Amino acid sequence: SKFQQVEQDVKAIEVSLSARIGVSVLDTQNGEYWDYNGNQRFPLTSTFKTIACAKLLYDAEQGKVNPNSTVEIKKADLVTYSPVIEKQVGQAITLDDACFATMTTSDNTAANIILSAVGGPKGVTDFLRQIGDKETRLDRIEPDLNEGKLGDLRDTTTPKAIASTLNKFLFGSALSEMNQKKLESWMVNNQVTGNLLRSVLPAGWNIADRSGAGGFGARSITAVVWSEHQAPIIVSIYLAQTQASMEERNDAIVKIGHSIFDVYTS
Amino acid sequence: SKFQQVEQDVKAIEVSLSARIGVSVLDTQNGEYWDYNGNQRFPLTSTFKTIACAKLLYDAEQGKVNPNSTVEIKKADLVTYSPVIEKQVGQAITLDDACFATMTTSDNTAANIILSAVGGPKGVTDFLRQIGDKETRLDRIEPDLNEGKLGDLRDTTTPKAIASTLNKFLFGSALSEMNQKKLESWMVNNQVTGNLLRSVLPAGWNIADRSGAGGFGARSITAVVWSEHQAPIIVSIYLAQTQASMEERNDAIVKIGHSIFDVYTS
Repeated sequence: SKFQQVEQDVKAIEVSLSARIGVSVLDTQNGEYWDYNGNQRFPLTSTFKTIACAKLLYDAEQGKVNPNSTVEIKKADLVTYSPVIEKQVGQAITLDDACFATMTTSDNTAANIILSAVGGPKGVTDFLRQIGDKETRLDRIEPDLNEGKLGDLRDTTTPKAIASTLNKFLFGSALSEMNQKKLESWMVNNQVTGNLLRSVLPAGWNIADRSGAGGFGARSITAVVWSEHQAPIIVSIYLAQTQASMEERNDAIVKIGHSIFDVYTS
Repeated sequence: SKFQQVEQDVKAIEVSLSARIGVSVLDTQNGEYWDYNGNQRFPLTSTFKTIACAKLLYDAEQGKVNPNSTVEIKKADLVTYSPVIEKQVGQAITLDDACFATMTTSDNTAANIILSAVGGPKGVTDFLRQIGDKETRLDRIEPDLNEGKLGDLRDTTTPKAIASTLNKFLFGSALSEMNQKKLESWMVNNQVTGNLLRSVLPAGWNIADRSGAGGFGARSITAVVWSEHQAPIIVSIYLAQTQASMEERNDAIVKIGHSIFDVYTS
């Protein structure tokens, strides 16, 4: 009812882009929550990277791996779109650095590194199960995980499932406060999402975010927004199976974000 | 020779993406300059926005229009991807604000506003002619200027021509120092290009940039980079007529940028 307008904006976009669109919104202050197609499956694309760097930090707390330990970059390890790591062939990087890279620029080689240090796609999925995400699953590394094929279960989440997961990572007790704060910073210091929700963020609000794009037009973001008076709100927006232009898909996300934000500013 | 490697990276990309790629690089300290297909035509897409906000500032210096004067946003004026302006239907905006918006987020409605206050696509083209750009031309407003059709002359530049234009705007005398500094800031405070040259910028270097995407896979950036020891270098990269994914096109730009940057750091 509160989110009626959001719903109409979503329905319009779903028509104009001939797409599948999924949205979920969690208000942490009270326990209000809203979804459109919140149970449908969409490809994670790069929205997954949050989960693997939350694993790294968790697994470090348990003493199973050192984030100041360095991996060595070989030319043949490189995949499409690795700005940070392609500058460093024949140098070593701290996993800590590699998470900074993949969370802030979405460097894909850096993501593959992080994945190898936390038990692969199966490690990430097991982890999700242990915090009580029952839907989200990683199955492949970069770049094939972006394939985004219809009816393919691999590398998918639901808007609601990942919104809950992100809720628990940042505000639940799975992680130490310091490590929650680190993960927050990675997401707050994201450099590659100014064209999405940040571009419609109310003045003075904060935002921690992670976005995704891939195949058959998949486009998504998962974000936390908060402010002096507004307790954390978790937003999860996934598009898929569209031929819209990236620009059209980005436009869809900032319209939906603005409606969502409007709910909480009037 | 110095740029041999850059050239090989460009040739590779041109093959892998089955694309037309154009590059131009101006070193302002000495007068060195380099291009690949630097005379070929490519669509401006959003790389044009710089020219129209340089017009606004120039035309203000001449007393022909006030940048603290406000236009009124009507719902029916809105075009695809206008984050700032869609937040403000039934409010007024200073042209100054509208340039900030279109230069920092690439809001398209804001660009159309700026265009209407500087004599339209014909005003922009006349202006380019008067600073001695003979190739660059704007012919349409948003969004049709992004059409990027083969052999279409409208809304095109050459890598070299726009690189020279940007050179003159920032470092020539067409504009007052204060207004050069304003235009610099608009470009320095660009929020929507972290995934391009910024993601491979050498530590401590500065960057002022404006990027573009549109039709039949057009992708471009025009940027100035400088530092304590490195005098301004102007970079102009244009891709066109490709079916590559946005991610592939972004990857192409950061590879080429890194080669270019490498020239000047070893």
